[PDB]
Amino acid sequence: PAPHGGILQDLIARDALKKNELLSEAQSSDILVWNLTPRQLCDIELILNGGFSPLTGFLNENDYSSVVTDSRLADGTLWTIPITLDVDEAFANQIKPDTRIALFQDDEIPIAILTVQDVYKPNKTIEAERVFRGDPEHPAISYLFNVAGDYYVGGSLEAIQLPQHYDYPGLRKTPAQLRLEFQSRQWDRVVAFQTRNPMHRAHRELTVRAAREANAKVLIHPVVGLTKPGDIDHHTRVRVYQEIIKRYPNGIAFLSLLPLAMRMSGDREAVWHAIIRKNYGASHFIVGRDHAGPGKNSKGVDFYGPYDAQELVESYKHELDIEVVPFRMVTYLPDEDRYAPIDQIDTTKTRTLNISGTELRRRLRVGGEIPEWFSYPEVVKILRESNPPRPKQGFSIVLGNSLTVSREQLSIALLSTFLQFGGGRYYKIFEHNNKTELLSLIQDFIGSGSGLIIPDQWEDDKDSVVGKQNVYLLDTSSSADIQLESADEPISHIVQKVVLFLEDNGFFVF
Amino acid sequence: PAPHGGILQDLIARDALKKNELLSEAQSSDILVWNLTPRQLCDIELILNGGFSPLTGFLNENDYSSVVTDSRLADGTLWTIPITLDVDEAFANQIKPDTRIALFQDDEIPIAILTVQDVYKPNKTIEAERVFRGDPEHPAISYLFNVAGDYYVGGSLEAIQLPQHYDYPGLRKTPAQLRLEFQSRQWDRVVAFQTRNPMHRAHRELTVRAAREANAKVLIHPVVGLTKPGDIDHHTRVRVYQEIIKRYPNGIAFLSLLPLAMRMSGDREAVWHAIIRKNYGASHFIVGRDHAGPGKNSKGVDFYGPYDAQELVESYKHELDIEVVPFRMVTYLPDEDRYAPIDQIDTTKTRTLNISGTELRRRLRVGGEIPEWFSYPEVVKILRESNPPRPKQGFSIVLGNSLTVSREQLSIALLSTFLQFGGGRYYKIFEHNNKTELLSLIQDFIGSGSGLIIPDQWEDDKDSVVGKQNVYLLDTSSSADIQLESADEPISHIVQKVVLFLEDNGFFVF
Ligand SMILES: [Ca+2]
Ligand SMILES: [Ca+2]
Ligand SMILES: [Ca+2]
Ligand SMILES: [Ca+2]
Ligand SMILES: [Ca+2]
Ligand SMILES: [Ca+2]
Ligand SMILES: [Mg+2]
Ligand SMILES: [Mg+2]
Ligand code: NA
Ligand code: NA
Ligand code: NA
Ligand code: NA
Repeated sequence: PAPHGGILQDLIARDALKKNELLSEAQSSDILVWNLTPRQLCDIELILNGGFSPLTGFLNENDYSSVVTDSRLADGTLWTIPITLDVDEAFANQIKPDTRIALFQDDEIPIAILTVQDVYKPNKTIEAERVFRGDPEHPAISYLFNVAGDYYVGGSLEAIQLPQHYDYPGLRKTPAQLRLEFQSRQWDRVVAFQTRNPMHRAHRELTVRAAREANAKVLIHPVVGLTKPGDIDHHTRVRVYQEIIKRYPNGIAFLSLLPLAMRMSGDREAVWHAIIRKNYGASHFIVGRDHAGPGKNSKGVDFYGPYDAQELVESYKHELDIEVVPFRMVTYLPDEDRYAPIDQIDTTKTRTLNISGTELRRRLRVGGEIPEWFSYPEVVKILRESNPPRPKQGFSIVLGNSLTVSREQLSIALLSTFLQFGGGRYYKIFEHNNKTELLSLIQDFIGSGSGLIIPDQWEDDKDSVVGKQNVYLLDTSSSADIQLESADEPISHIVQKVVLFLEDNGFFVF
Repeated sequence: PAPHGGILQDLIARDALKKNELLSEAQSSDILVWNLTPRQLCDIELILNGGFSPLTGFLNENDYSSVVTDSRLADGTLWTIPITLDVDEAFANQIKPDTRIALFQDDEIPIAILTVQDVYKPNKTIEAERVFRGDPEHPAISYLFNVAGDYYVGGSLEAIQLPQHYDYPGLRKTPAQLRLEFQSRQWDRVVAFQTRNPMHRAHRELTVRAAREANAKVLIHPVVGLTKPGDIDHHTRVRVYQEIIKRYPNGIAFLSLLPLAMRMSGDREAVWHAIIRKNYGASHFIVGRDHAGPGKNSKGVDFYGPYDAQELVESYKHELDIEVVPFRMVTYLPDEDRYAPIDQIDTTKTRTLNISGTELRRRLRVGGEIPEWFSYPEVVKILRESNPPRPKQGFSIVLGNSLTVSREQLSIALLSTFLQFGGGRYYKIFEHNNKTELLSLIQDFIGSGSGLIIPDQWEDDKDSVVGKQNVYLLDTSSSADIQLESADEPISHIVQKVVLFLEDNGFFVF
């Protein structure tokens, strides 16, 4: 269909003949420079390549206010997520309307020149409530208060280049490029599938069925910009998508990566997704159950209703100009060796099988079997490599402050003891001396599968520097992961406590 | 580099705004229509998409003569293979200069309108000698005399559409499209690999080494138009290329199919290939040993010298504008578990392993093991599926004219006997009654793995309708494949002769 607003705002194309000129200006000594943050880089790529058509810059207060309260740009164009350039006061103060500033990536690569229209301090309390529903635990609200700048700079953009990416050069198609890929294949009906997770057998099945019903080709369009905290890394996911696209009938599907920064904003995000896929050339779009939903908060309540997304999108159906295809999740029928829509089974007493996210996680943690009816083996293999089981995981044992036994001797005893076991894990007594440059390497060694023996705790104000995954405290305190009977417990008894704790937790298998 | 002659003659693009107009003219009742032959469709696709730049039509006698004797178009542009529209006298007679004719595909799809410049009867004796070296057994000479029309029609072309292909819509990139694929990846150095065969480990290794040495990305550019008689079908080959492109380091290679009709014209063809790859956007090209060579003739003499191609291309190096990369075929070193250039091994007593085409064919025929050091198992699997071993091959037993025993009873006895054996082969007593519509199905049943029992021979002037592969004559004549001791040999003795012949040839395994 036609881009949202009618014209694809591909600014790279629009400004092609101004590239040298804009680059020189961006590099002039007198121009103010703002280094884009990771989320701003995702957003600016989508504005610059027309993925956010009709947007041609970051929203000034006029459009922003209208999006916050009315889900529309000031001119009435449907638009549910505010895209703004958030900066701190020190920068906002040296800015005024008409000022032209250079926007860089990594303080080295000029990306665009922004012509300032306005500078404002938005009420982040109202934004959180009106756009993200108010729950302080909502990923977007957490970001909005703890990470985002307090000042928004509205303005028009002129393109120099899209944010630099060295991985997957072939798969990161812009809207113009994707439309040409579809055109060269004579594809005029394409149904897009959104995802920020690995794809299992059920997803392959549901997308092929969607294609069959809409008489459309398939576009697997995963998000590789920012997704939900804790999600599988995009490199692992892309490997999974590259593997699964090979399981579709030849010529039915195309894989392209979307550098979007999701807000995990449920229904409003679903509408935003529909618009973006339309800009990218899709004729149809699948809106999932709890689409773009961040789950439940700490008290167990849903941030969004499971069908809020499908209902909001349905309310705007007459002006979206992209067909939404009903979501028919499928499940496996052992006795029939096939998959069927969950809305069509049971009631007649029919056996079904499924593996939840929690169960999948468990199996990967213990190195357990994962059935081919659930996920293609080549996909499972990829997931195991990126998320190895306990016998292959790294860890750290921290000698707590309470210890009065020799820390040097206890560290040496632990190292010598661990070196007896087979397995191939690399071990090291690691002294950080409370230095950030050393503390930040702890998770790097753990991520490499190594076992670190840390002779002393770091100061509390350094905690934030060390991730807590697989880090265990050996101490007398009740908070200790491995509790000592006493501060001067004999070294040989301490060693045994540690070895048995590690075995009980799967790090050692005998 | 720049297209040959300086401008990409993409006629589809040039004539975009004349499509409706040309289509209507092509469909007018008064215009003369020529239905393109399979080779002409390969050639016209390359002219129309700019693959044959600077050509914009089929060569008139002026350019043709110059190509035949001087390897150049009349204006001096290097061009070694004549591309002409060959027709029969009946058609050539109703043609004259300035006449506009419609060129169709399958007598139904309008492809282009040709404005006639001239009509001529070339001396096919001189063409065969000057362009293809004169050997009546040269694939091109055989085609030139037995298939090609005796009259050539020179003229300029206006495009309606490229020849229709329903398979591999995604991989058949035109020169303009391929250049855009390279541009979107920022690839400015690309080395192209020509092939009309399956690719084994050695080819993957040689292309990656070429890429390393030329600091270029890899373009696997196989021919899928017309190749050498007897070659593996392009569907099987494309499956092999799709499988092997996955064995290159991520982001190093691109697969695109070339709808070229090779002439198997060695050195001249190698030069033509260099020009075509340049038109398609490649910066480098690999010229093989006996590149595009059809092998040896019946007397065992080479149609071309093994280095004639590399030498002819080297002679034109200063005007080709595409770098030719030296061909370094590799071989496997068992004791070192690696591949090395054959020009760098031995002399120092080094063990090497290789599997020739004859040996590979043998192994596929008997169902023998094919080592992973030679070819990736997934590739081997594809080749076995397309070329199944004897126990899975079809066949026909023809009851010869000499037989005086009951043909009905002997056919029934053979069928009942064959049905005892396991295996899954389907059997049928097949009466053709000398009808072409039935005779032409014999190889279709054999190709499906079936065993046919044919009660009588067809007339000699129908032989050409039935392929000879796996068709066996049971008769008293010395020419019989299964020789009868006498015309009235007892049915049970005949049955045993046939069963044992089939077992000896691998069709039955007990
Ligand atoms: Ca703040
Ligand atoms: Ca719920
Ligand atoms: Ca004590
Ligand atoms: Ca003739
Ligand atoms: Ca030779
Ligand atoms: Ca007799
Ligand atoms: Mg980018
Ligand atoms: Mg075609
Ligand atoms: Na820097
Ligand atoms: Na709700
Ligand atoms: Na017809
Ligand atoms: Na020679």
